[PDB]
Amino acid sequence: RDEAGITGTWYNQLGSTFIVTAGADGALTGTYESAVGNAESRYVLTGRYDSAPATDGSGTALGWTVAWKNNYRNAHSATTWSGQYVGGAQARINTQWLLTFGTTEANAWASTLVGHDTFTKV
Amino acid sequence: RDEAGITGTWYNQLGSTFIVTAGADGALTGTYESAVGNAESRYVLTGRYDSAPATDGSGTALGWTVAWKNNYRNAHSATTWSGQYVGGAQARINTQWLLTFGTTEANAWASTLVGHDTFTKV
Amino acid sequence: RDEAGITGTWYNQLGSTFIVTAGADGALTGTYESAVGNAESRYVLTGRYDSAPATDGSGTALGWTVAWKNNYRNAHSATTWSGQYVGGAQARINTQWLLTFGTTEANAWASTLVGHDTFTKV
Amino acid sequence: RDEAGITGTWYNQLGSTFIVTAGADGALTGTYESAVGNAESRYVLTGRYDSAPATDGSGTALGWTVAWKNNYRNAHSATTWSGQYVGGAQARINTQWLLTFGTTEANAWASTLVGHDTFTKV
Repeated sequence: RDEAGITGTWYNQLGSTFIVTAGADGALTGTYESAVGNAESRYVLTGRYDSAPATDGSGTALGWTVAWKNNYRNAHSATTWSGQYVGGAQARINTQWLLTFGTTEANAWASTLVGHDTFTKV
Repeated sequence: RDEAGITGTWYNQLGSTFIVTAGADGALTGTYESAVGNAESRYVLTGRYDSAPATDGSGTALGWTVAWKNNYRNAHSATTWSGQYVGGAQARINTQWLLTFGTTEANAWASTLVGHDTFTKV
Repeated sequence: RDEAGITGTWYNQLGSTFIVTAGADGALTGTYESAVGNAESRYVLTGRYDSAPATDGSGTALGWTVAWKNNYRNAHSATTWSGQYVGGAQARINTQWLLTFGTTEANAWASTLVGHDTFTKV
Repeated sequence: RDEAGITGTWYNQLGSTFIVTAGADGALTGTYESAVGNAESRYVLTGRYDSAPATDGSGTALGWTVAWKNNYRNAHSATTWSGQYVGGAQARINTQWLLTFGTTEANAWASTLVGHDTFTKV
C-alpha cells in the first residue's frame, strides 16, 4: 500500500541520507549514509514494513538496521530504527533508534544510545 | 567471524523463538515467533551484524526487524532489536528493542514501546 | 549556574505545561500538566539537574519524574524525562522520556513507552 | 499502599545501591551509589511513585532521577529510571533508564544512553 510512498531517498534532521526500496512483500533494502559519527560513505540497510496498513489514517510501521561496517570503516556498532511512515504532501518517517556498540561485559551497561530521527523527502 | 556463532535457533526470556542465518557479508535473515502479543506463528525478519568484530573480548553488534504481518495476522506494528552477540559456553544475544505501532498523528506520542530481550541457545 | 534559566514555565510540542523551580543544590520541583493521555490538571514533579555544568558550550543535564496520580485521576503510571537544558535566545529543554504503566508480570513486556519532548519558553 | 514495601535499601545487577524512603504522598527521596561509571560515593535522588496502585496484581509505577554531581565528582549527566515495584517474597523494582550527558548541539545526537536495571532487596 505504501510501497511507492516509501521507496526513494529520504533525509533526516542531521543531514543523513537513507535510500530505500520497499518490496511488495514487506522488505526494505537500501543504503544509509550518516552525516555524523564514525561513518563514511554508504552502508547496507535492511528492514521490514507493514505492507497492508490500517485504512483509518494511521501511519505504516516500519524498521530497519544498519551495521556500521563497509569497505571504509568498521565502527563495531549497529543502529536500528523503528517508526512509522506518514504519507501526504509533507510525507515523513518518524523514528526512534537504538545504537548498540560492541562492548566488553563490564562496559555493557553503557552499550546502547537512544535517539530519534525524522526523515523527509526534501 | 561470528557467522557460525549467530546462525541458528535462539530463545528469549518470554519463550519467543528467533531462527536466524548470518551471511558472510553481514546479513541476518530468518523468522521470529513471539510467545506474547498480537502474534501467531512465524514472521520474517531481517537484519545486519558486524562481520568483523573487535578481537579484544567485545561483543558483536547486531540488529534486526520484524514487521508483525504474516498470513495469519497483521498487528500494524514493527519491532527492532539492537544488541550484541557474546560468544562462549553460555552464548547470549543481549538486546534492547523498540516496538512501534501505526498510529494517527494525535496518538503518535504513544506509538513506541521499549524493552529488553536476552536470547540464549537453550 | 542555570538555576535562573531553568526556573519557570515551559511548554512542549504537545502543548503540555511544565512549571519548575530549580534549587541552588540541584533540585527540581514543580508541576506538570499534560495535554494528552489519561491526565487532568496538574501533577507533582520532582527531579535533579547539574548545578555546575561544563563551561564549553555543553547543555546542562537534568531529569524529572511525574507519577500520574493527583486528586482527579490515577493513571497507574509514571513518566521520567532525561535531557538537557540549552540556554540562549531560543532556550530549550531537549528530552527523551520513559512512561511505565503498572502491569501484571505477564504484561510487563509491554509496560514502557518511549518518546521525546522538546520544551520551549514560548 | 507500597510505602513500606519500597522504603529501604535496594541493590541492582551491577552492584549499585539505592536507598530510598517513600512518602505517603507519592514522594521518593534518598541516595544512589553506582558501582560503575564516572561516579563515587552517594548522590541525591528524588522521584515519585503511585501511592494508590491497582489492586489486581499490577505493579506500582515509579521513577526517580539522579544528577551525577556530588562533593567528589561531577559527571555532567543525569539518569532517570522508570519502572515498577512488584511486591512478594522476592520483591523487585524492574526499571528502564535513560542517562543523558551534557553535550554540545553538534553531539546531541549521541547524548543519551538507555538501559535496564533490576533491583532486589538482597
